[PDB]
Amino acid sequence: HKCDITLQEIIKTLNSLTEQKTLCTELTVTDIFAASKNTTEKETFCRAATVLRQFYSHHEKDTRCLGATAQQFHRHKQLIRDLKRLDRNLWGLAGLNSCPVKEANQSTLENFLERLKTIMREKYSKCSS
Repeated sequence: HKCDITLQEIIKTLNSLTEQKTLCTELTVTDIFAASKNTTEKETFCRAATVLRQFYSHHEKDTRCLGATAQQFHRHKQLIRDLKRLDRNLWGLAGLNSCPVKEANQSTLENFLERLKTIMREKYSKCSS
């Protein structure tokens, strides 16, 4: 369960997300990693899934993000698709929706995704020989 291939699905998606630059990866999300984190693994997954759902919900049709060129629009649609895929996997791992996020600090989506990737790679490392 805790070392399920979902971890690989999450890292794969994060790898695509962080290789991605778009108009809006500099817009912010609540920094769940600014905590003196006193949180189970499941609550951290819930936390990350919550802020990302807020992000894609709010920015899927945002004029700063949608793009002028074909390439920009394609990259925006890919970003939203990947955030939904990441989120779907995170909720699967969380096993809950009740996890208030209290942090004041905001980070760019870019920085938040990089930190999440580091955390996920560490979990994978701890699962593997």
